[PDB]
Amino acid sequence: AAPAGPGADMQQRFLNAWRQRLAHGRVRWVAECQMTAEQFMQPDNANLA
Amino acid sequence: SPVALYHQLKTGLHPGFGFTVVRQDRFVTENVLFSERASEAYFLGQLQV
Repeated sequence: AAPAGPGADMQQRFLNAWRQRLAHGRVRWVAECQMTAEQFMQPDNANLA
Repeated sequence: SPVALYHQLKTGLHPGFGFTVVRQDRFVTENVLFSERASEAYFLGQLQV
């Protein structure tokens, strides 16, 4: 995002702006919970490809 | 639970109880065959068109 307005309220912009598509799904990284070769296996990693 | 345990195996934590694996196998073997003489009748017969 390009910045908008002062920095003083910039959270309450982005708090309410991503109030919707944040509890939607997950981010691309989940692999901090994933052990190694759980990435190498065909399930549990749609981001393998 | 079916979900509460599901974190614990996928991340790699032992939930205080264990398992026993059971599998099935199949092979291809070879055989010899022994019988005494005259161990069976084996009649022989007529042909039908």
